[PDB]
Amino acid sequence: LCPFGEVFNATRFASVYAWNRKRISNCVADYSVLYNSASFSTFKCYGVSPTKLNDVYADSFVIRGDEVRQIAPGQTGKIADYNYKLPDDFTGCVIAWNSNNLDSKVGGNYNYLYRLFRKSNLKPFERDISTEIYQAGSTPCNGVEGFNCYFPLQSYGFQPTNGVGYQPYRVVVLSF
Amino acid sequence: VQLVQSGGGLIQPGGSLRLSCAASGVTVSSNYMSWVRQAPGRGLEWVSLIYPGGSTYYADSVKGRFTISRDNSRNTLYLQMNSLRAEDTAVYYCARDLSEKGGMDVWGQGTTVTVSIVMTQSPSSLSASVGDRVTITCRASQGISSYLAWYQQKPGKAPKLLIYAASTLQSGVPSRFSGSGSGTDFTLTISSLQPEDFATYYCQQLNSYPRFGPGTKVEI
Repeated sequence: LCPFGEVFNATRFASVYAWNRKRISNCVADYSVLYNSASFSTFKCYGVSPTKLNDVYADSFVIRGDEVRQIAPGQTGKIADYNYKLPDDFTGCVIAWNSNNLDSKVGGNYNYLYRLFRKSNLKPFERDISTEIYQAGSTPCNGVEGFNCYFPLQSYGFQPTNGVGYQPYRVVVLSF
Repeated sequence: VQLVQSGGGLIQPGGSLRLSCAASGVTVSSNYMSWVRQAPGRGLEWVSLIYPGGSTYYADSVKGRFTISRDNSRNTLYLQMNSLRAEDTAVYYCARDLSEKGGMDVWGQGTTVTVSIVMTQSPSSLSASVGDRVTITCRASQGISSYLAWYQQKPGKAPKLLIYAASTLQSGVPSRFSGSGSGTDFTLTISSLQPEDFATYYCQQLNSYPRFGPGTKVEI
């Protein structure tokens, strides 16, 4: 009785720089709950058919609206390149639902972060939770914040008033 | 026997988006497949049918922009959506149309798309206590004989057939659900509201293109 619903219904999700992989093993669960809660703004399956499921990794993170399109084979952008990369030959399913009511708050929610500065693109399924001052300039930073010496992370600032593409979405990626 | 449908997301107006809908127990090219959307705040709205023989139809507000199709090789119905606008924001279901012989009995789960003869129903909203008896009515402008169905849709979940052919109960439905009428006036009775029965109920004509009524909501 696999805990798919512990991933989905977690009362808290994480950041895309620090996404949570939960390995499911020693179990058998239907993927019924995916295709039975009609309340998902996106559900795509690559390399497999979503009917042929029932006859191993759950990754959960929060991003904003018009970049869930990046959590897919072959897409690129600030997320696919520096936060959560998903390979071009993915065999799994991407599940995403608006979380405005839960990850937004008045005056802005700056608890969810993403990686703005990274010198090279991530490998597929790679993770980088490094907080080293990114050198933008020609002068060494010596780990000190300032000009050309930037904390490579950036807050989302999820506010309920945001346009629909700038609203917080919860994403679950089941890789097979 | 499911319909799992896939793809959706956001898109700025003008863009295009291709919904899919894979079936398991049914053969897509052998049935009447159809798309229904529920706009936020509105009720159910038929989008487009595809006949088993290949004919295609659409509602006025989507004709020329949308293209229903199917791939017999992987048994999947598609909805091709171009020239999208804000009014195309709705939850998009795919459903098997048995028509006058069974309604839309097999529905997919929703896929929220976010763009940045009149049927009548009365009451529009009603509160009833658990174990009450509830009768909602549906009215037709032209006489449609007994060709009319009923569906419950609970908030968030896909619709569900109850009665088709005015009086025939869909297999797997509690006996408390019952319905009668012919001509232009139709009723749905719940003999004893059990807490699960709290939702909104539509009628639909089963002759024409699927045409749903406004909807009557039950609540406490």
